[PDB]
Amino acid sequence: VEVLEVKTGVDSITEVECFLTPEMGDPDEHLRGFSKSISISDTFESDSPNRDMLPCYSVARIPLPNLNILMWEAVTLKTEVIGVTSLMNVHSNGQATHDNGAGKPVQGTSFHFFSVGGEALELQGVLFNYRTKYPDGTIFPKNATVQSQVMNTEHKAYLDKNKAYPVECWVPDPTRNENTRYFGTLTGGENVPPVLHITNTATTVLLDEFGVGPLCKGDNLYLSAVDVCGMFTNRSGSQQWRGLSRYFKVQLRKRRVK
Amino acid sequence: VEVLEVKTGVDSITEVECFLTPEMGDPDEHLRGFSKSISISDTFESDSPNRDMLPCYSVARIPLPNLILMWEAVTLKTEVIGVTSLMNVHSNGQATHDNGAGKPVQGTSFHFFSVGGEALELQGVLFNYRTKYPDGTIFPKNATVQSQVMNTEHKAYLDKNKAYPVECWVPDPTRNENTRYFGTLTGGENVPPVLHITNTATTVLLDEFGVGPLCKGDNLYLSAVDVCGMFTNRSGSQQWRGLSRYFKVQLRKRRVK
Amino acid sequence: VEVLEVKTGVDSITEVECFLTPEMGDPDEHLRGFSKSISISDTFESDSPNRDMLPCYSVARIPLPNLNILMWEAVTLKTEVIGVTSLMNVHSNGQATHDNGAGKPVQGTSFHFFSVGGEALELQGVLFNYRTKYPDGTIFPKNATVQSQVMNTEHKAYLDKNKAYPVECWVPDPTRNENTRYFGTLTGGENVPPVLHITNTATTVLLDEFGVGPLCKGDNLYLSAVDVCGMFTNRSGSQQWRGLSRYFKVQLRKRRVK
Amino acid sequence: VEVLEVKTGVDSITEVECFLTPEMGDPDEHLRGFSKSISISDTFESDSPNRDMLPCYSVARIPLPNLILMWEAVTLKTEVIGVTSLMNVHSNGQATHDNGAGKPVQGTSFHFFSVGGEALELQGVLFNYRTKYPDGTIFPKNATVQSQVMNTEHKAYLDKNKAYPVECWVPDPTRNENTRYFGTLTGGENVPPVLHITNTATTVLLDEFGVGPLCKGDNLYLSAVDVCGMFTNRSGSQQWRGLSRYFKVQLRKRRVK
Amino acid sequence: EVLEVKTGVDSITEVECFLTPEMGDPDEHLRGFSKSISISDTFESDSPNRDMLPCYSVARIPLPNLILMWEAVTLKTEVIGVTSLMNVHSNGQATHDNGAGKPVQGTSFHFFSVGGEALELQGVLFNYRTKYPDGTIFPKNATVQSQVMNTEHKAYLDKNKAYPVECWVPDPTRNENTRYFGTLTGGENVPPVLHITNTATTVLLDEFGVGPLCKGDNLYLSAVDVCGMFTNRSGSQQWRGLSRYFKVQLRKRRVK
Ligand SMILES: CC(=O)N[C@H]1[C@H](O[C@@H]2[C@H](O[C@]3(C(=O)O)C[C@H](O)[C@@H](NC(C)=O)[C@H]([C@H](O)[C@H](O)CO)O3)[C@@H](O)[C@H](O[C@H]3[C@H](O)[C@@H](O)[C@H](O)O[C@@H]3CO)O[C@@H]2CO)O[C@H](CO)[C@H](O)[C@@H]1O[C@@H]1O[C@H](CO)[C@H](O)[C@H](O)[C@H]1O
Ligand SMILES: CC(=O)N[C@H]1[C@H](O[C@@H]2[C@H](O[C@]3(C(=O)O)C[C@H](O)[C@@H](NC(C)=O)[C@H]([C@H](O)[C@H](O)CO)O3)[C@@H](O)[C@H](O[C@H]3[C@H](O)[C@@H](O)[C@H](O)O[C@@H]3CO)O[C@@H]2CO)O[C@H](CO)[C@H](O)[C@@H]1O[C@@H]1O[C@H](CO)[C@H](O)[C@H](O)[C@H]1O
Ligand SMILES: CC(=O)N[C@H]1[C@H](O[C@@H]2[C@H](O[C@]3(C(=O)O)C[C@H](O)[C@@H](NC(C)=O)[C@H]([C@H](O)[C@H](O)CO)O3)[C@@H](O)[C@H](O)O[C@@H]2CO)O[C@H](CO)[C@H](O)[C@@H]1O[C@@H]1O[C@H](CO)[C@H](O)[C@H](O)[C@H]1O
Ligand SMILES: [K+]
Ligand SMILES: [K+]
Ligand SMILES: [K+]
Ligand SMILES: [K+]
Ligand SMILES: [K+]
Repeated sequence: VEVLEVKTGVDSITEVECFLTPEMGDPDEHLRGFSKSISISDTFESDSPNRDMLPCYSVARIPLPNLNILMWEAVTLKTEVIGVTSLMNVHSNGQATHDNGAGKPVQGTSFHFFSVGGEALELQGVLFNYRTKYPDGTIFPKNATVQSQVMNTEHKAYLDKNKAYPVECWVPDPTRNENTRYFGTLTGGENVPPVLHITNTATTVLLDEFGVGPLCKGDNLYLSAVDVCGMFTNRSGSQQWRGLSRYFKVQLRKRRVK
Repeated sequence: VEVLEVKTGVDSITEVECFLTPEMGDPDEHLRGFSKSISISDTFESDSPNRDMLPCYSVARIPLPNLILMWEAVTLKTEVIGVTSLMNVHSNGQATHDNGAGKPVQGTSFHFFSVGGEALELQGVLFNYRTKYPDGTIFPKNATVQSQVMNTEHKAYLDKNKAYPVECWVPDPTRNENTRYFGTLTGGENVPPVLHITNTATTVLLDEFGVGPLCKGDNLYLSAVDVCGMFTNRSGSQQWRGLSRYFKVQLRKRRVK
Repeated sequence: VEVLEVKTGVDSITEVECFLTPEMGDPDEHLRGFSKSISISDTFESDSPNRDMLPCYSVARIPLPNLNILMWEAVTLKTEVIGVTSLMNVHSNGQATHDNGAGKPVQGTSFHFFSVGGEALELQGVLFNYRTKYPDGTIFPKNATVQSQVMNTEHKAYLDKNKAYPVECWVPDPTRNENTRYFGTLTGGENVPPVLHITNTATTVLLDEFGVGPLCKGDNLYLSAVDVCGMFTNRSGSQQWRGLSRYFKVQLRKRRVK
Repeated sequence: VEVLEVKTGVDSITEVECFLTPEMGDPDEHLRGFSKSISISDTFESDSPNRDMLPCYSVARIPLPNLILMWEAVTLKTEVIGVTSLMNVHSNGQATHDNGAGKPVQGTSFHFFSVGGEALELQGVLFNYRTKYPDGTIFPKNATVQSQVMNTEHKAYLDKNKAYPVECWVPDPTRNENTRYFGTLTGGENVPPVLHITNTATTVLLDEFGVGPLCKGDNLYLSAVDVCGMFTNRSGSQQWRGLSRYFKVQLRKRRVK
Repeated sequence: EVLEVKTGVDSITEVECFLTPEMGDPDEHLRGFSKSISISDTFESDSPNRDMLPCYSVARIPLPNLILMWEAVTLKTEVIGVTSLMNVHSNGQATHDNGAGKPVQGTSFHFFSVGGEALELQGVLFNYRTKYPDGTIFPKNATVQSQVMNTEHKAYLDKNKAYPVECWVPDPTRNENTRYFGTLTGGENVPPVLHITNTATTVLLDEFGVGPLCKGDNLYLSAVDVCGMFTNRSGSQQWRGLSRYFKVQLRKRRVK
């Protein structure tokens, strides 16, 4: 692709607006947005998480107005986590901080991640423990070895399916993803406080150092997200991941290529 | 609205200055600014908070000089009023340890403010969809399990005080094009309040095209939540504590077609 | 006051340099810089703090070279807390963190505040608890009602006296103070660590958005400050506010007005 | 070297892309990326760590297209690879409390990376000069009590993998003119890892005169440490956990005399 | 009167060095550490031993002999040996059963200054009845006002292992010919956060474009880097400090 000039005129821009729901595990029909309570294996080698205990990456492929050579170029993004105030419910069967106290709020390990691309997000597999048995119905690094704990280049995949790719197994592949922009923060530790900002006044520019944004192959925009906000502690002490949805607004323009 | 030129001249600007009081629940005649002590339900399905235990969004609709021209909100100065009150650690609080001072207000906070030319638009999200919200509050109706992540049926306008519980509602990011909003949720039982005050900081309300909120019907809409944390009494029971918020907004007349 | 031009020439500038001592309560002749140990009332209605338990705002009214219409205009400020390293004394009958350990350092709730104006700082009263009986010798919000716990516009005052205005009752009135610049941070929580920066290389500009600094009425510059650094914990577990002095260096120039 | 002009033309730029794996100790065939469990000596003077308990600096020498012209390193993109693996809180860790999830990796971290046109230069500093460092490591020799603060005899090059323990060595600030290095030590047993990833951030490697590292013998030297914290097992024993680091470096041809 | 800067190959020079910490050095094996910290039985009987008190470090660096004066223009600085704080195996106190040792942490003071004369100090005492030990230089004739501000307590940082950190700060009412920077982070569990890089420069010029001017052709460097406290197995605690690197660039300036 030689990238040429931007088209102008009223017809030359379009806008995508949507939300991606979190996929935390959904252990029963009342617990959308939550994982199954977390249990711990008896040995390192016997690590064997249930499917409904593993948060996954979310993805949406959004069709754009048909063009044909012109391509849609993603230029700007507004994004935010939806429902941050729900985490103020400290009265719904949680564990009291101390005698007569309110319930403990959602807190601890979080991963907040989003990406915008002109093709599927490309993933690299990395395992905390290569002998972890990942459950049926997930897509996980295959033929794991001890090198998979640091870097095994065999573990390549595309984020091309929902409720499938566990967060703990996969990261954006920094050796690829030239046609995607991705942003993520892992904040680890059992007592980490959620710090969630909302505003409709902040815009991220998606242009690279040459002034070119993601170019949407086949007229599809790919949006991906994870928002594991922390863990909810129930009265018994058992803990569940809690996630929230993410809003995306992307502005695109037509770009000629050869 | 096609937005055209700004009017100039001595008559062409105006200023709104006010404060919004917090609405934390007010459980009795001595406890303005506090919620009821928080109690925990023994199951998810039996979650059933009392009205006076739920902080709500504050809102004021401010009439502007009668005026096609519209008032355009350009700048905002804002701050939380009474930050130093949180230094009262001698008033029936739980000692930090034997012979120690009382615990200050701390833990989960939500600080939020918006300025718009129409009512703030809200989207409902529920921690627990089976929570029974109390009479006298306006809350997401026909909740389902999807309401725990995103149910698009839950749309509302922040059009009334002491009504919209903070925990149920957020600004709808899919709308609000004629409002500017800003908020931070800081969660965790031991989070320290960090409250800055100064009269030297201004927030510009103009969008990327140089246009601020345009006030429909000559009304400016101001909204706020300032849940500062929880106060722990000697018994250990805990109450939300909130504070008032100052707003100063400058506006100018804008022609539209 | 229409503000007109700045005077130039060697005679046209002046400098104020000084320090404000903290007023933490001073419970006896050995405890300048400390409050009385803090006690807790059994009920809200019986809250009744002793004077020497209440830190107060510090203020100085500094006379300037006499002018008369010209007025001194405050243009820049350098400021810092004096004696930050004294908080490293962890050997002076404090409470040991653990068996054989050093003493707990000053920590917990802090308020750091300073203002420069051409008249007395204007205050608004806000009470944690409206039924608090404030002690003789202090100046506190009068005719308190339950609305005083959020905003009662009857509680207006000027910071016009030392050892008088308790920190916990009063804040700068944001509805006034047009001829003052003020800056403050409240950091609450029993374990918050003091973070105190010192340098002689930082300058704050005091000019407003029109290029005009505070104009000194009657040729007086008003400086105000609070630096409650935290609490010192004694071996017994009793706690006392600890404060430190604040340095001010202000540069001024002569300004004509009509 | 007098540095002269940059060569232009299609042939005049090149790109290096790779990853450096961490060297945390690798106590057995299943534990790449981990150290041996940490033990505490009975006395200060008997401090005597095993080799597989000591994380080491990673280094790669990368050959460049054979070229007086030299390759000049101009920009760097870098990130830690596999940050989300630290969400595994179910793999025989120590529960935070009764029925709770396992404690995540946390505590003391060192995140460090450098790009140079020759080996990173090191200075030795010891916590405890009487520490007996183990065979198979390269450590400061002829240690004295001054080695606890600054002993200028302890100079070395990062010229070998699994050799130079992190706790003994730092970049020598008195040298390294032809290298750019960046590091952060965050100490304390409960420190939370804060790991950012993005493909949109670039670090410029040019010094104040507009000159990047010049690659002697057509080799680029990359170095890294990413000790993320400690994993706590169910027994309470603790092991350092590290992750790999991505590097992408852009270079251009520079004439020198 | 400050006049023009000299140019030419001969007109610039560079100082590079390190200042070692002075934490107390309680014996011949414990350079970089203080004595274990003890707590007095009463407030009035506070009485620290010398080897328990960290002190300011200072170096006076001679410059090429030169009216012209050397003007300090830029500074690169960093703490040397940050990684040594990863030693969690050296008879420390275990965080929990079978755990590693607790790392250095808690109260820290990180401070550095560059000047054309000795750093000027002001004395402030936590407790005016503290008896400071022989061999230190401390505020004399202390009164209760010394707990907040007693202007009698002026000194120059003109000697090593002498001026205790807890007694003295840079005097903000003087030091016009010095640039100083410091951060106190207090609290028993504060985590050390130490950044290293060779890519960061601090400009030393004031608002008029003039850096410190070196009187008698001497450059004065000062530092404190109390990183926290090391906890031994017994629970006893000792300050731990590290050295600090300085690289200062200077140019010749004419004055009248
Ligand atoms: C609890 C214990 O015995 N620890 C010693 C350890 O023993 C090994 C296994 O324990 C763990 C552990 O808790 O340390 C189990 C963890 O799941 C492993 N974690 C990971 C991520 O792999 C760790 C890890 O492999 C090592 O710590 C790496 O150094 O080991 C223990 O369960 C196992 O017990 C066997 C038993 O030996 C066998 O005869 C019996 O039939 O079955 C049991 C269960 O399979 O034995 C393992 C050793 O083969 O071994 C290390 C030495 O490698 C230590 O001796 C460790 O004790 C700690 O040692 C530290 C210094 O290394 C320090 O002194 C701590 O204070 C000690 O607790
Ligand atoms: C446990 C004890 O006795 N502590 C007192 C100490 O004794 C010295 C040795 O103790 C340690 C310690 O304090 O834990 C051991 C550490 O590994 C050392 N750490 C380092 C980095 O060197 C520290 C350190 O050197 C000092 O704290 C420096 O101030 O010391 C102790 O093991 C040793 O025991 C000897 C014993 O004396 C001898 O009769 C017997 O034959 O053999 C034993 C094993 O060798 O003795 C050491 C003293 O020579 O000494 C210090 C001061 O010198 C204190 O007395 C310390 O008690 C603390 O004192 C503090 C004030 O100084 C404060 O009051 C605390 O409350 C006390 O616990
Ligand atoms: C232990 C005791 O009786 N405390 C009284 C106090 O008595 C003081 C002396 O106690 C101390 C202390 O509180 O621990 C000793 C300490 O080193 C001093 N520290 C400093 C830096 O000066 C403090 C300090 O002077 C005061 O707290 C200032 O208010 O005092 C004691 O050792 C001596 O025998 O007697 C002294 C009295 O002359 O007096 C206080 C009133 O001034 C209190 O009555 C205190 O009692 C405690 O008060 C706490 C809060 O007020 C708390 O509620 C405890 O329950 C209560 O025992
Ligand atoms: K690539
Ligand atoms: K929209
Ligand atoms: K006003
Ligand atoms: K050098
Ligand atoms: K001065």
